Amino acid sequence: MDAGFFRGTSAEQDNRFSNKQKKLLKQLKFAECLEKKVDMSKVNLEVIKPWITKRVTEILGFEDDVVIEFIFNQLEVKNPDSKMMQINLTGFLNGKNAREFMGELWPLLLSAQENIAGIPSAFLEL
Amino acid sequence: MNPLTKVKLINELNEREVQLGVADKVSWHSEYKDSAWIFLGGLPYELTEGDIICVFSQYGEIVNINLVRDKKTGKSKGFCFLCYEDQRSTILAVDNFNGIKIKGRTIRVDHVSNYRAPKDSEEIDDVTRQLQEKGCGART
Amino acid sequence: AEAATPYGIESFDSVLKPLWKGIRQHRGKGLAAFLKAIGYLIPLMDAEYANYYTREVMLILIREFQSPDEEMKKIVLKVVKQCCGTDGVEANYIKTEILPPFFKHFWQHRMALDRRNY
Amino acid sequence: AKHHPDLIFCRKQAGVAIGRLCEKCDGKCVICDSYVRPCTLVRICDECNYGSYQGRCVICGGPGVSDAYYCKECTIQEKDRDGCPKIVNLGSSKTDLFYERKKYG
Amino acid sequence: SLGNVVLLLKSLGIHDLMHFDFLDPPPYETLLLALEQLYALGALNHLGELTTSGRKMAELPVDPMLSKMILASCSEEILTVAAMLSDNARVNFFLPGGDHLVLLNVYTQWAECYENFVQFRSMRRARDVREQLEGLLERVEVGLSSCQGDYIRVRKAITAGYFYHTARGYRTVVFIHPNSQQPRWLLYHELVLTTKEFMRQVLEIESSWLLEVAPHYYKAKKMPKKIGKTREELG
Amino acid sequence: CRRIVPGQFLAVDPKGRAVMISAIEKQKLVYILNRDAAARLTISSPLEAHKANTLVYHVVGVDVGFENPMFACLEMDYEEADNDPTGEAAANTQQTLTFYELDLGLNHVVR
Ligand SMILES: [Zn+2]
Ligand SMILES: [Zn+2]
Ligand SMILES: [Zn+2]
Repeated sequence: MDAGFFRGTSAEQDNRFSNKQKKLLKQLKFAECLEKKVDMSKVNLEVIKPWITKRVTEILGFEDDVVIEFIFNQLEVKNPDSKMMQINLTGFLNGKNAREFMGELWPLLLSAQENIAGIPSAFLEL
Repeated sequence: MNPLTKVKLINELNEREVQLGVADKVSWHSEYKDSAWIFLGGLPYELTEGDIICVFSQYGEIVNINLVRDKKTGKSKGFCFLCYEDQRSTILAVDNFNGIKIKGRTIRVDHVSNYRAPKDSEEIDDVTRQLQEKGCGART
Repeated sequence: AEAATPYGIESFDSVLKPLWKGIRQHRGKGLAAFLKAIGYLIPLMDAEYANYYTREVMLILIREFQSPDEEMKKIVLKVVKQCCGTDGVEANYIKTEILPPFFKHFWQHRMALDRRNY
Repeated sequence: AKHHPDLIFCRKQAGVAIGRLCEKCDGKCVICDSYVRPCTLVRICDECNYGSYQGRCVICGGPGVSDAYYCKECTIQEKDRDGCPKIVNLGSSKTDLFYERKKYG
Repeated sequence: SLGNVVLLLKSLGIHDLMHFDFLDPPPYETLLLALEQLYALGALNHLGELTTSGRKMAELPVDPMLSKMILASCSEEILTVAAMLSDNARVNFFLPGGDHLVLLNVYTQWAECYENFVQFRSMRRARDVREQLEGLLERVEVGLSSCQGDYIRVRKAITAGYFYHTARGYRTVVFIHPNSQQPRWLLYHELVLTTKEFMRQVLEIESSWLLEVAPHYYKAKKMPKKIGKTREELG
Repeated sequence: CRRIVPGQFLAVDPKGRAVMISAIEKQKLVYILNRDAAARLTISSPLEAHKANTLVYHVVGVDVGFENPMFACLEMDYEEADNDPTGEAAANTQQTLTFYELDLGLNHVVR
């Protein structure tokens, strides 16, 4: 047998543990606006990227390209799940920085999809 | 596949032989009985050929040495071929010297079959010509 | 490619070109890994392309039967089996050109001592 | 098994692979572990006969020597419909036995 | 080839090509093939009478299959490619898997040679070659038109005009020249030998597309890999 | 006649390469049908497409030529509606048409 057969149980098989993703979707306090749905085809991404890079870089106190690219990779799907993104960032950032971070990245993407150009308002200004 | 696993694979070849109780007439080394050439690999680059001969002489008398070197710079690639005067010294050296450490680096010593000598078409050096045609050896 | 047998040939179309280029180009320690990968990709692929790739990789394996390098021997036994499954090899070709160096270089006493090689 | 509470079944969607039983497990039911009255043939899910594992024992995992069945009582209760019945974890009992013999021997 | 020779003779009003007087009359089989080559380009009817298409091509000093393909097919860009049809720097204007496309950006950037590894002679003639073909199109009311996509526009022309040259190395319905994986069908300008069969200046083309254009001349499936189990094998 | 066990809706691929059986909600299964060399029908293991909290009104197989088999559906998601005490989310949730593609290369069904 090239590996062992036994590799541990998956979460669909094993009832001894509760679903930690659902449990965190209950008890973390999420930001006010994350329920609005986002379409990423209507959003221009590479203009969004330098702000994220800068935002994560100053929160972290250094630059972590794995956290950067992780955030970018989560935004590649058509409808990005915002609550899972705040959960998945809570480990790296404070969990208070993650809430603020989504609280500014998310209305920015909303402003971007309302535009025709793909560009949010504060970036059209400047 | 890392070189250290090659060093371990030759050693496990020997330990496995001991566990099974194989006789020396049918040992793995008996496939290389015809040749008296052994590959040494993983050497430190600081070692010169006097060092190699100085150490591998514990098991017999070295007839020829081929520490292969870079063509442009001349520095050592790290591997060389040694010919012993006795063929049985190859058995002794592959068993005893495989995986020892010299300057903090483990080396692998394995039997080499049908070793083919370098052609003297190049006139790059003279001492190499002397080594090829005549080679190191005691003179009466 | 081992895990996906026999599916995904269309997913692996993107890497067939650098893999091939490396097998023709590289010599040395890269060749063992690249040759392993191409040997697993051969059963995934359909008969027309399999008959192509098996012939040239058969020519590489004939050259590599000589090689006194342990990873190369572990690789080319497997790849011999994988190219022997396809129908693009001929029985005459195998017993004329694979078979004598195969039984001269692989049926040895040191091959029988390691369990994976055995 | 019914004797080990910490063992866990695969329960994925079973397929066309037939599950088999090693000499030790021959003649017993995969669910309730009985020796009598075999009613239906066991099917295992695709992942569980992947590769080298093709044809091993359903209940323990050893070389399989005959086909596995469900008994009549597990058929009537429709226990044969829950999924792949391959056991996916060794459990405490198997592991303890190994370390105990190895300590001694 | 006798193909264009026929379109020039049948223009002259010669109703018998068998007994016409030449000093050394050509093979009768080469005539029948040439007569058959103008057939499938729709330059003639079934009984050998000229069509509106065949009468038009004779105004072009071209091989009729090529001219026909261009006309049928991108008119400004066919005017570009067909004129041309009569490795580092190569890469920039050379799109992968095609030769007309490579030629396309060749001329297009010419009016936009030494440093690009191109010949000022070949292009200066092609500049005049394209010049004269335009005068011949306008004269007889061949419309000047452009399409949104050139690759789509040019691919169709090659399939039509040159259809007699298509390969499934490859097999004609031959090996590639040193000139240039999903694609299995090709269209090619010219054929040549040195030690082998060589295919020159080629363009990828689906088998299905060719059938739609030339049904008479030409007169992928997703299937599951694994065979499953029958009822007997299951228990 | 269970609520989640398939059997209610049944759709076949118009070329005849797959069949798809689904329950009223959250459970679908595709079977790949084939012919062996003795011209006998062979069946595969089921490929599953499951989507929780989701109602199916009808499922029909789409006539794509010899591409990967498609199946079309009249789905609806009741997940949001059971969490709105005001009852608005029941009112303005809407039915979707979703297309499932059976990727015969990768042996799996993708929504
Ligand atoms: Zn068992
Ligand atoms: Zn039972
Ligand atoms: Zn299973």
